[PDB]
Amino acid sequence: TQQPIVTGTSVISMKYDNGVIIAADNLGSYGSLLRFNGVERLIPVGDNTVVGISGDISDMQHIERLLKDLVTENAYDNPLADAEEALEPSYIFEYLATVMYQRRSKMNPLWNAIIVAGVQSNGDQFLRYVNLLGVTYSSPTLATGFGAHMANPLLRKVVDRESDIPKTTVQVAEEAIVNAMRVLYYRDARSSRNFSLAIIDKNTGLTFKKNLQVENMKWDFAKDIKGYGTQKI
Amino acid sequence: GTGYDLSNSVFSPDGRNFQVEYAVKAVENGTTSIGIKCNDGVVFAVEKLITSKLLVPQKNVKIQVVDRHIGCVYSGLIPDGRHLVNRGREEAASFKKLYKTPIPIPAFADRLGQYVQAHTLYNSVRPFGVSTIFGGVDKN
Repeated sequence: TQQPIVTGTSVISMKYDNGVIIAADNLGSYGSLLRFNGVERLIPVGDNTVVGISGDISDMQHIERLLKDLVTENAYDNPLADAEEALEPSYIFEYLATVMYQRRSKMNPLWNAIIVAGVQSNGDQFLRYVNLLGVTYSSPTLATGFGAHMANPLLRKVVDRESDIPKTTVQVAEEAIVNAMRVLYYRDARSSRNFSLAIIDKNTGLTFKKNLQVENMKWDFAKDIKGYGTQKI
Repeated sequence: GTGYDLSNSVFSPDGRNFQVEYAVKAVENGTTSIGIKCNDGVVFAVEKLITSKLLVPQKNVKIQVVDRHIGCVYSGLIPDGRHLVNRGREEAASFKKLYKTPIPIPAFADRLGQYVQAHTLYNSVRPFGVSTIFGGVDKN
């Protein structure tokens, strides 16, 4: 049994016609203190998988080391490590899901909420969730922590069910992700303006975007608001 | 008298370990393998005796990788060579876990050296029937 110290907020993700998009901000909060601002919370495994981790940062760094060891272990005595026997998004998730459930069963959990985003070898989109309890689920849109309450309602307006996926392009999907990051910056007190975005497509491959900022913010209406009820000036 | 060559850890009258020398005979019987150090790296090469046309070409890989920067090739008892690489892979992973940086080649060389030397100290274990050529690129 432990308690989270340095933490990372929401990880948001959705799937479109050709692949998946995942995003997370660069903040490492120390309680109410916004301590660290250079924290990458999206971990790319190979060129077909990106792992987005929220929660305890020290546990995230442990998982990050486990993923790097998984790549090293897979290449051992494997001539097709970059071809047929390469690490699939499904292999990477199932391993993490096993570790997460084993740790909670030993009453010493990894304090994290993890979303594995990627494209399978046959071209199928992969998007699955796993938390500190070992609870796993799949949905067209997935979001951790605060994003589950705010980003999901916005992302489900684009892809409500499975049939909406082939109708959604990369441009529309990314627009919904960037918009959701702005809304999270509006209402989440543990969120940063700076964030990273990763696109895994079955055609263009992996596109990792760094140092993205929340733009086009509405604040002008604040000048017209004065007092809390009866005050006029 | 005689019988000094029956047990592993036993010193002969002339200060020799015959069981180790007998393991060298298993290496000399084995396939030829080489290693060439160049200006900024190393090159490993090995012979692969085709026993019959039934052997699938380019499949029975002999050269092995330790970590992501070390290459290993050996001559003699192939299963013994694989056992040594497995130990080296565990030894390299232990170094990276504690020190963050990938294991230096001279550091990795001693780790295999101490492990092989250990198999010459007891009569309950057999010496390795392999001579391993290995190396790679590190900090310097």
